[PDB]
Amino acid sequence: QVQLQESGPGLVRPSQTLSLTCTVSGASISDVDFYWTWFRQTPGKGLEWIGYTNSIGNAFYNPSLQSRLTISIDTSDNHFSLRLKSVTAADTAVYYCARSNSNTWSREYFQHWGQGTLVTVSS
Amino acid sequence: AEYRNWSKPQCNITGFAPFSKDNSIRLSAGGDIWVTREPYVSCDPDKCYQFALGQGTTLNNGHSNDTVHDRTPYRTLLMNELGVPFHLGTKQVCIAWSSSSCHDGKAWLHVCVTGDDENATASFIYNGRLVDSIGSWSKKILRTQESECVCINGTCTVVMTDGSASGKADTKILFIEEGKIVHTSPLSGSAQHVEECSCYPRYPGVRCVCRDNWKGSNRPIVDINVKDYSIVSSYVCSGLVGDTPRKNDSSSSSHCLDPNNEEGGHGVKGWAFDDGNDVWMGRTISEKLRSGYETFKVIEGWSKPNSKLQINRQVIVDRGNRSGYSGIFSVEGKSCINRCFYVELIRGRKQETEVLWTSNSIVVFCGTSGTYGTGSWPDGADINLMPI
Amino acid sequence: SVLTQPPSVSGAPGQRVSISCTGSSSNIGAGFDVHWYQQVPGTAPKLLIYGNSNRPSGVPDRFSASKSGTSASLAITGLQPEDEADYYCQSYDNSLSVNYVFGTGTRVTVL
Ligand SMILES: *[C@@H]1O[C@H](CO)[C@@H](O[C@@H]2O[C@H](CO)[C@@H](O[C@@H]3O[C@H](CO)[C@@H](O)[C@H](O[C@H]4O[C@H](CO)[C@@H](O)[C@H](O)[C@@H]4O[C@H]4O[C@H](CO)[C@@H](O)[C@H](O)[C@@H]4O)[C@@H]3O)[C@H](O)[C@H]2NC(C)=O)[C@H](O)[C@H]1NC(C)=O
Ligand SMILES: *[C@@H]1O[C@H](CO)[C@@H](O)[C@H](O)[C@H]1NC(C)=O
Ligand SMILES: *[C@@H]1O[C@H](CO)[C@@H](O)[C@H](O)[C@H]1NC(C)=O
Ligand SMILES: *[C@@H]1O[C@H](CO)[C@@H](O)[C@H](O)[C@H]1NC(C)=O
Repeated sequence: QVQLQESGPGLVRPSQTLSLTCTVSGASISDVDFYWTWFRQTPGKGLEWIGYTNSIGNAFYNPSLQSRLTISIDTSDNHFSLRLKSVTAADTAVYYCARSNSNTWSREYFQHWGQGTLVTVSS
Repeated sequence: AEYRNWSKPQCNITGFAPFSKDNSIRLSAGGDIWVTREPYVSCDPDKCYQFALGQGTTLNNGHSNDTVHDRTPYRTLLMNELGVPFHLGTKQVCIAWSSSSCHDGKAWLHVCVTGDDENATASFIYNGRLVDSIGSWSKKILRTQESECVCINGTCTVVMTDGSASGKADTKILFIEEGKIVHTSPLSGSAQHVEECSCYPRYPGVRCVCRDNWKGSNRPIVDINVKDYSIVSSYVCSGLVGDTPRKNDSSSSSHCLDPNNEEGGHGVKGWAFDDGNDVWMGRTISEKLRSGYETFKVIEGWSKPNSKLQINRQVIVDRGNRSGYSGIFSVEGKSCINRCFYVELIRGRKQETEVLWTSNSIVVFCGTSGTYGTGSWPDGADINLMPI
Repeated sequence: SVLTQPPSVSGAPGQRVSISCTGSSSNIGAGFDVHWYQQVPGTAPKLLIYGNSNRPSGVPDRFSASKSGTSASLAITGLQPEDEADYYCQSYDNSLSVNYVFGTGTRVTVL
């Protein structure tokens, strides 16, 4: 079974670079048939899709945040990472790493999720 | 054989190295070379091929006179291996004044549009035989990518436009399996005019940086998923727009979702591809005309709107030499997909009135992860030594 | 953009409730599949329905989904305890690029 484990700093200063890593166990991320997804849930709102990627590196990002993030892959260490630039008070949320069902776009549902890491942007 | 999957990561690109050059116009002055326009390059799993819409005549011919017309019944799609000039032994694979060819790893597929302007026929020729055909759904000039299409796992996607070249046109993405049209998805997204797309495989999707002939000097992007047949579209985020005519580098703009409405009344066929978050894009050096050609990387040019921070600029054709349609094609390497591009070097009418013909020669550059030098590779033909 | 849902939907044990997701032209109304996620607060979301009704595995038969036009509904028949969570409708949005829009989040409070 696919197991996802988010790991990253819990506190990032404003205008710094948020960097999270999701370690995958029980499955290989080097097979390009799934999208390795990142989500975030701000406390006052619902879930927000952050970005896509597969083992090949063809990533899709949320148009709202597209100017900032960079979702990377690492087929050797078997993990994928998220890198948000110039974080602010809107970037504090619980960040979930998930895997899509397949490599489609319109027919995508995210069955396997991580545990969720609270990333706080403050001073 | 086996179907091309394009399931390799994009190759590391630090720039583009010279790959091929046909010297078609130079050889035309003493040989029997086809009059050609709108060329493109597509590769087998083994070798790469040139393609061009021949004008039904050679240069040293009386019929080469007035060869600037885009659509004639005598236009055919020429085909030979890359480097071999379009001589009299060239194979005309179909009748077409608009074309697109991809190799799915098993056989060649040619999408050929011919016929009347208002009642054009698009013939789909797979494995050397006609398999399907469609008519003009808008009763205007039905056209296609004029470049290589992309087949992923045997499903080839071609972008077909039909309608006004200066207004709202109906663009449909056709999904073709062994020559048979298995799906036809209308263009969806924020791109308002899509024409002459430079498509490249971005597995599991296909990314097409097209030409906006209506309002935008920024090239529209068409993302096509070959699995669910879903289309999304936007515009290239870089503030260095790659479509001529355009404003100068200081005043140009792009915001990833709307045409910039800056000298967008016309356009040229061009290419762009994303190196992660950066964009590798080629454009003519001259803002107003198709004179010269340069390629560069814009840092964060695929994600950050109005990004003008460019690097790794290469002068493909010097400023004082004519260029034309550019486009992209992909080569499957040992472990990584290499992005290569070509530049059409148009010579003759209407810019050069010394001769009566309009023809071109191609120059091809392949992306490299190593180092490179400089240089300019124009057509090099002296128009005064050429037959009138 | 996001899809809209009622802020809260209550229901006694035994009876049934409905959660109404409302889409748009580049949304549920474009024929894209609607997926429903159940998230107990403080924990990770759990996929409940895909294909607008395809309860994957280990999901009680209480939950049912139906899509119509630009709207989708999640029906919980039974309102048993342990169904007190936030339910989000997810759908594909293609107005700008590859995007996935979630519902505002309905809080099912079993009185
Ligand atoms: C765009 O292209 C499409 C596809 O090519 C065109 O659709 C085709 O259009 C043609 C022409 O109309 C049509 O062929 C006709 O079919 C009719 C029956 O469906 C036939 O009756 C007709 O034959 C008569 O007309 C011919 C001239 O067109 C004559 O040469 C022929 O001898 C016949 O003439 C006799 O009969 C008529 C009527 O009885 C009589 O008045 C005459 O005096 C004479 O006695 C044609 O065969 C195709 O069937 C269409 N195909 C499809 C798939 O639709 C479309 O028209 C094009 N549009 C434009 C704007 O260019
Ligand atoms: C070339 O074509 C034009 C128009 O088609 C014609 O007027 C002319 O006589 C032709 N020949 C030459 C030598 O220009
Ligand atoms: C390619 O298509 C075939 C059916 O034609 C399918 O069985 C196979 O899974 C596809 N391959 C991939 C990688 O999607
Ligand atoms: C290019 O931008 C505008 C075009 O209208 C012009 O005013 C300007 O002088 C040109 N050059 C530069 C360097 O901006």
